[PDB]
Amino acid sequence: SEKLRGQISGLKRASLNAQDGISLLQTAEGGLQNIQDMLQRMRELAVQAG
Amino acid sequence: SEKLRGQISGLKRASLNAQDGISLLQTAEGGLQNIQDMLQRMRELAVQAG
Repeated sequence: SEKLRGQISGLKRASLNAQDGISLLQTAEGGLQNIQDMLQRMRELAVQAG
Repeated sequence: SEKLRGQISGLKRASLNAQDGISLLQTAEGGLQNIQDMLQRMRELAVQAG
């Protein structure tokens, strides 16, 4: 019984830590998408001049 | 008759002594249960950090 109860508590904790991890990657993805947006405008502006 | 009465008195004394002994073990068991209860919250808060 004690072994099972301890395992269950650990499983809750890891389960919460999963989403705790995922949020950071989502934020980084958003920032990189903004940078990607700017780069293509700079490229088109580059090909215009010439 | 003397031997039998002496033995009967001894039997009554032992009968009381048994329960007198059992109470102490019950108390110790309760205390150990409380300690075991605390240690599991310690384990859960341990897996929290990390």
